[PDB]
Amino acid sequence: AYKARYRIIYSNVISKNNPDLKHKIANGDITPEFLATCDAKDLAPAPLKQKIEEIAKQNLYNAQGATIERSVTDRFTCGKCKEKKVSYYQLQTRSADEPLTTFCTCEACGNRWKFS
Amino acid sequence: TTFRFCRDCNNMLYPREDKENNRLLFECRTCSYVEEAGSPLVYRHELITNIGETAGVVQDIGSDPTLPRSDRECPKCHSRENVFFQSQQRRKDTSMVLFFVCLSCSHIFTSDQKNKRTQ
Amino acid sequence: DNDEKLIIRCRVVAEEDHMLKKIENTMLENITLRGVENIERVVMMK
Amino acid sequence: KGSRFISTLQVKLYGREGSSARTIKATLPYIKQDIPIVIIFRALGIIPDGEILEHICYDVNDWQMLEMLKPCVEDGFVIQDRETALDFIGRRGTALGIKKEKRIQYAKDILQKEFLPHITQLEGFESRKAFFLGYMINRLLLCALDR
Ligand SMILES: [Mg+2]
Ligand SMILES: [Zn+2]
Ligand SMILES: [Zn+2]
Ligand SMILES: [Zn+2]
Repeated sequence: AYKARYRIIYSNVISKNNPDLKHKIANGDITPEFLATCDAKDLAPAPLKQKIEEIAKQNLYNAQGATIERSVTDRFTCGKCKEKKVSYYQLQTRSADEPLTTFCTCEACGNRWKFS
Repeated sequence: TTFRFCRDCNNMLYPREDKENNRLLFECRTCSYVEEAGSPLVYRHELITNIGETAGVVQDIGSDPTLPRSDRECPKCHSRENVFFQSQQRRKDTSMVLFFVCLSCSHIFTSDQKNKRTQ
Repeated sequence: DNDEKLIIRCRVVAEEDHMLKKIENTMLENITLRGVENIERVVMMK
Repeated sequence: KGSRFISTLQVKLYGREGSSARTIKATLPYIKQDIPIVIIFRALGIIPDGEILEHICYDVNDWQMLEMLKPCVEDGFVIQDRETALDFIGRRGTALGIKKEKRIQYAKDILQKEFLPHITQLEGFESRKAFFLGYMINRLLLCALDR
């Protein structure tokens, strides 16, 4: 181993499972054988099988690397994969007299660049 | 855990095993005092703590204007008057579960829809 | 793995209190279960 | 106002999150070494453990903070009276200032004039400066216990 297986288982049974154981028985063996192987336990152990088997799944999960999810604007274009699926984020690169640099990233082909 | 002191010294107690009768004692290393143990548990670590969550819940908790209010009906007195806060255990991991304190019965209820509490 | 609470009971083979407090530190800090040293947070990526 | 003694007291929690024997020592003005908190309380007049612990931890229930104080009690176990505590403080100079009568007389002056100079620099105020040190250890442990 065987022991362990056987033991342990055985031990387981004891435990609871028982019932189962018881059953064982019965059953077959086979169962064981198976156990050894597985182991068985679951098958062985019950009756654990379920839990023990279910417990593995939570562990798969805990193994995958966070997905940077980002929007794509239909008025922004790539220099290679010539497609309108790109993301952006602006920062203050220059002093307070020129403002907003805006960096782009072709979320599909992978090129990056500045606008000033 | 919850440990005792020596009456006479007030100094702390160190555990001693009575090898003969296979039993635990507490000796004083400043005088000749000895007392038998209450519990077999001598040391508790506790890595995944829950003690800190509902700290500083003075009955005056209602007098904090900085605290937010809600119309949630109490599990005890069914009062829709309560102040709320998050786990006061200042750790990174910590869940965004809320603790509601009744503005009448003073009972601490949570928003936890995964687990059921008593603190 | 089935049983409700998850427990590990350990015993050694005069003076033993401090000895076990060293054993628990070795256990938590030095015992490696899975993985490679220096390698933490492993993410899967498509 | 008055001279303005810019003496900064540090209350240090030795050992890292996962190291055994996590002791608490404090660097006192004009004293080269950091003295284990216990000896300071003893030199102050708060002699038995638990009388010392009462100044630090205010809740007899809170086992978590109290276990954290057991190493300190073990560290200060060597020194048992007020005199031997002041000698231990007096030994660690200064320079050293060799002579038994001299070192015990020192520690008196440091605790009075250089240790916690706000509050008072007067004589009979050990009770006030002890409870303060205990309030400091409470705050040191409160942060280390992630509260
Ligand atoms: Mg310019
Ligand atoms: Zn692209
Ligand atoms: Zn005693
Ligand atoms: Zn209520």
